[PDB]
Amino acid sequence: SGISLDNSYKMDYPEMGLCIIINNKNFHKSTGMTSRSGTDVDAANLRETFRNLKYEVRNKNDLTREEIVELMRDVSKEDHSKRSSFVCVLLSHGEEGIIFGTNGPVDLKKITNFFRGDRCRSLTGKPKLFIIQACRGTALDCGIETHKIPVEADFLYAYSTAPGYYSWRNSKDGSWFIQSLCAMLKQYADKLEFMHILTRVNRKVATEFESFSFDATFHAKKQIPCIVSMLTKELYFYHH
Amino acid sequence: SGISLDNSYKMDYPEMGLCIIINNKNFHKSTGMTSRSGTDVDAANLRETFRNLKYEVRNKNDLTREEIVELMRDVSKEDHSKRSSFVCVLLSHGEEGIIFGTNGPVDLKKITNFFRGDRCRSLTGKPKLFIIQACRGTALDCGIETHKIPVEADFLYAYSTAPGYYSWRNSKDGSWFIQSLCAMLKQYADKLEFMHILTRVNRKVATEFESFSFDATFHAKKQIPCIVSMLTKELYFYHH
Amino acid sequence: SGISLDNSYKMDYPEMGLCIIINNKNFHKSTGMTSRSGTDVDAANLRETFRNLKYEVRNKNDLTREEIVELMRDVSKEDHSKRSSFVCVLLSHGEEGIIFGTNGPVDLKKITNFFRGDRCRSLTGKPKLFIIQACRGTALDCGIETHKIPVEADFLYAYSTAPGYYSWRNSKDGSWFIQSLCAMLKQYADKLEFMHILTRVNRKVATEFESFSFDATFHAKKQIPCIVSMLTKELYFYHH
Amino acid sequence: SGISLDNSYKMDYPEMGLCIIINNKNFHKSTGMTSRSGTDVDAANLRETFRNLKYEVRNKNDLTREEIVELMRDVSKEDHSKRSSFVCVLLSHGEEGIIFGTNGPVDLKKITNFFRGDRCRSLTGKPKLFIIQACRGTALDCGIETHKIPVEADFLYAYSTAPGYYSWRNSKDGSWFIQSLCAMLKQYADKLEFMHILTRVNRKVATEFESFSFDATFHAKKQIPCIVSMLTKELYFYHH
Amino acid sequence: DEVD
Amino acid sequence: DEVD
Amino acid sequence: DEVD
Amino acid sequence: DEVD
Repeated sequence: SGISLDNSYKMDYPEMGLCIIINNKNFHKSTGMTSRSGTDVDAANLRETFRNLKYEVRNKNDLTREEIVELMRDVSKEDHSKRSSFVCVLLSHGEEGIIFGTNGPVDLKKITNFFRGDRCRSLTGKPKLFIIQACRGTALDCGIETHKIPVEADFLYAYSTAPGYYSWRNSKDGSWFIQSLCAMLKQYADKLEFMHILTRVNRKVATEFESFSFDATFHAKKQIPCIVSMLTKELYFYHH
Repeated sequence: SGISLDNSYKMDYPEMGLCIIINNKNFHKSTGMTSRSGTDVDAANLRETFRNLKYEVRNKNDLTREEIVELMRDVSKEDHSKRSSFVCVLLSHGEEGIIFGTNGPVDLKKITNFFRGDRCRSLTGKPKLFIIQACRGTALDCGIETHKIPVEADFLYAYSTAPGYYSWRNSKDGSWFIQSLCAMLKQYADKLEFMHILTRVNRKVATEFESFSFDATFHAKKQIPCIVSMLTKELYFYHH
Repeated sequence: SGISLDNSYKMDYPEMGLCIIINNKNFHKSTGMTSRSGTDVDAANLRETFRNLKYEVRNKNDLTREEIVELMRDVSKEDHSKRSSFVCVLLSHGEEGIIFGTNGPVDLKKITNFFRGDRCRSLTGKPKLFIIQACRGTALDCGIETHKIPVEADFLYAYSTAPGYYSWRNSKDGSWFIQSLCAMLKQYADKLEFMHILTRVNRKVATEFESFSFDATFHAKKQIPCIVSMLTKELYFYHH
Repeated sequence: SGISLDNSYKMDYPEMGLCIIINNKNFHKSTGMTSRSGTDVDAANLRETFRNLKYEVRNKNDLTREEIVELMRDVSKEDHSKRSSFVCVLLSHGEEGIIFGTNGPVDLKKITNFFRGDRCRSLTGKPKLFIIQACRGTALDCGIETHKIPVEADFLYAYSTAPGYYSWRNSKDGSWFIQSLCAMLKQYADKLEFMHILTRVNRKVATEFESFSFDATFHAKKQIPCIVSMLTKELYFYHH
Repeated sequence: DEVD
Repeated sequence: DEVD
Repeated sequence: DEVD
Repeated sequence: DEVD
């Protein structure tokens, strides 16, 4: 046969893969965490978006920290041999390196570790995408006028906000990040490589959104998503 | 005129911009830090690479923590109006969020803050690239067989290793990351968008390198670089 | 400045250029040529398509052979210094190398010669596109189941059919070729290079159309457009 | 599986296909045709170029008109089921629509007809490329300062010169067109789509060559190749 | 359908 | 608008 | 340079 | 090979 290039992930397996969406809206009173109004819009937007990308979507709502860990562990034990990739979307409260279950914290590292190259062999060499809509701290952006492979390889963490910053969510339209991500995937998934789609998501969030709050401290704030890529190849959702 | 798109950074300003390379090889005895053999090869490789990209390269060697801060502050005060971008390469010892001066630590956040959208106005809306070759922790990767814009926007942090992990450097050939970055820029800077070049850098480091050490603890280890993008547009080093 | 490439035509001049559409539907009785029903749909489709591409469209209807020559000569005498390109669409009856005025033949070579690199200096080095919807002979395609530059350079002849073949036109929807060309330009002008758009036009005409005629001789026939390129650079209708 | 696109020819068949090179240098005295010095350089350049593209190259030298027809007929009768495409390169004297055998003319249409969609079924839907280095007339370019598919579909005729014009050949370096074609395929076959490679070939021939002759009539002349595409998909020589 |  |  |  |  002719010259062959290995610069893009093989996305023509019988199945695209699983898309696990963990949607935490209601938290136990004991935690003191507020309800995340608008997150259901995000969950629905994501379900439709990934359905059109041919992913086997599994929506999970209001999971405890124990349920999140159990779910991810079970999913990592499945046979992903016929799947091209794996996607996990986390919608909840959070801190740097932490995502909140309805009853408490879950170390993000604990979740992702289940899918490490040496722990989930059927996903070795395949893109493992983690889309995270959650705060990464308490800072506000005021803006400005106008042989072997690493076990950590092939992971992509699409964070909604910069490290150490709050992440914004509109109670009616959903989070700024998820709204933008779904819109860009809808328009460009059959045309652009994933990093280029995420770059347009960064531009959309950075330019089209600004907070409105009755509290001056939280008013007129901005947000820039953070793409963290350990991917080793170009990722196109389409093939042929 | 015809239809115009604003999906890529304007890289056709009179000057490409500055490329500051801070090369710390020798550390004060009082710090107890070892010399970074091979880093001069990296510094030279980078100088040649960015020279071919038409950047105004400024190589700095063995700077104290005070000198690093003073340098970055002075650079951020320059008039970058006629420059398309800004590049800063840091080669030194480090910890998560820290780069070491010859006499002590320097908060990475302190350095990058000088170039924030609201602090360095002549760089607002322009790509600010920070290439960091330094450890981000002490973990080892064992591998596996086969109106306004956010002040944090338009930054790209090209880390040599994953969060919490050591970063590898060969005493003769230089760091795995810088060797790979320069090689990919040399081959693809006039063809591919930056994120795609960095993805090939990830693949090169992840597949072509494995540590060899007399200490079993540090032997046969792997590394995956970490691309952290807050960029809002595609970045091509060429134009027209 | 950074590295510059000269692989694409500069399409960012103050004006995109003129788009002359010669629409001949009604012919003098003395010629014995039938009326070209459906050509007005083509003319309108083209006007809208090129308007969206920011071309200065000039629609001309039922021109004699003398008027065609006079028009093209006058147009070639205009100052095209501030224009990026030139487009001429010919819709009429024809033979190989001939386009028909309402009262007789016009040598295609005579028309195109007015725009030669040495005759229309303000268009030298700029793309000169000639879109021709006309027969090039009387053959039917039965199909099958499942310093200096050349004066002839920078011309692109987008023919509706293969050399020596008839060209098909639907009395209600317009010509197969123009229908397809406009549809592809509408969908891809802001994304793909011109030759790639024309290739999709070839596919659309070749696969989506088949003649229906009460005369067995003209029934179930196919058509493949013919792209004739003397262009020296990639042509994108968008810039920046 | 995920979304699939059918915009490019499948070039991943077990074999790339045949590349037939007909090299006519010496003609029978009775024809009065001069020897084509430099054509052996072209034949060798093409053999190496297509070998690197993984084509099964078959070089044929000094064939009579009967041998050319017999060869093409035999080749069209082969089973091309496991081949991705077909390439035929003709190097000889010629006129518009004619290629010369060593003892006389051969209608180009006769040769290409053997490979029509309805006559060579194992090549139906596959790209059939005809590269022709021969004159198409006697004009000189003076230049200027600074269900079913059509049986004619899926053919690409890469002519060395514009219709009605002579084609230039250097007795030492070979033809301007073949020299340029091989150079561009060598540099871009693993990167660009075929039409884009041919466009660069047009630019190279148009800008880098100018004739030098002791006869003023043939001195300081230019040439522009002519790409004639009836292809229905993008053609990349590489896959995956 | 008609021819041109 | 609310924070997460 | 020669013509074909 | 050494670590940084």
